[PDB]
Amino acid sequence: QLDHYIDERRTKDRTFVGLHLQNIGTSALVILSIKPKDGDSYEVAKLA
Amino acid sequence: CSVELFRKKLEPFDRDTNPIELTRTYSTAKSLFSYRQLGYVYDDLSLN
Amino acid sequence: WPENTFSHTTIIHEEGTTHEETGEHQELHVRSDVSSLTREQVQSLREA
Repeated sequence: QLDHYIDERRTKDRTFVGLHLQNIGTSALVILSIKPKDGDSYEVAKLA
Repeated sequence: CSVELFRKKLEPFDRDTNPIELTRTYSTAKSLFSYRQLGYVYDDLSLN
Repeated sequence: WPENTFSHTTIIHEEGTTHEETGEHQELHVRSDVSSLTREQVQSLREA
């Protein structure tokens, strides 16, 4: 039923941020937030 | 047609007094044209 | 480091596609250890 679970997950409209990755030569971590004009920056997700 | 009526938000489902959270999520009018996210599917699409 | 190295421009919006949740045959029930299962199936079992 994992397939049914993912089907019911994908039934909903979705949005994504895309990233293109370039080597840096170290151990980097990114902190990503959304900035609205009429609000304060709010953290989104975690990545490195 | 009636685009102003559509941009109008539905009531009283908008207010937080509604225990059901799905109505608060979908208080709009445009999204309702698709029932993918509503979660209920009719078994048969025939007519007698 | 300069955050401009990576590209954070494009946004991808994908409409909720179809879903086929009808039909379940040969339900390979898998009886597991009691202590292995987690809270949500615990609660479903309790309600049942």
